[PDB]
Amino acid sequence: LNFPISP
Amino acid sequence: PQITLWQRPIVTIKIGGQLKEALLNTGADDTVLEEVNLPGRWKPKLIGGIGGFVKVRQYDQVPIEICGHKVIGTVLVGPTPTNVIGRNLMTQIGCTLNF
Amino acid sequence: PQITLWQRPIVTIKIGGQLKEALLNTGADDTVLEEVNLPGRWKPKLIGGIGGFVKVRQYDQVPIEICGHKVIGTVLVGPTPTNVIGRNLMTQIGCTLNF
Repeated sequence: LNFPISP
Repeated sequence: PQITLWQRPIVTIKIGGQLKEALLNTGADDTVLEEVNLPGRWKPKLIGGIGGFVKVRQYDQVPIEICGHKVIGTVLVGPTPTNVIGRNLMTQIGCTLNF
Repeated sequence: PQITLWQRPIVTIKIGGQLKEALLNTGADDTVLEEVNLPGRWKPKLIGGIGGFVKVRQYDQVPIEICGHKVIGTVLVGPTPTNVIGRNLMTQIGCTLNF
């Protein structure tokens, strides 16, 4: 899969 | 340690008296883990933001061992497709990207 | 370079004759970039999978320069909340996690 984020 | 990236960087962690696996994720600001029962205080936090938000429990200053390094940091607890160690804990263990 | 993780690991890239910025994302298997017009052949690819799938164009063996390192790898092109360099290109540049 593919996983960035922003809180 | 030096971890090459041909495979997913999954490491062993110890959290809340349990052994778990999690993904070292430089794309994630925060650490999100599921199926952990942590003691002490928490507050709800809204994360994600695509399609809506996901509510998790924010526990501050949680002792956690990550690949043998005993550190402290915020851990968000709730449903997650994969257990994720985010930048907040990678800084604690002194983890850098090198090339 | 050695990149600490107190901030998001955003780097400059050169792709398809354009300068762009992207996030070095060890949690991502693939590289996904938006607003690039690449020459040569592509095929559709379904990615994600939460809430449905996103369709992107898969270009193989794309020359790309990442923080000064001229490499080759697959680039998926389509709308993405943030341009992401995934493990597939981090391996090419010899990027490791170290602690």
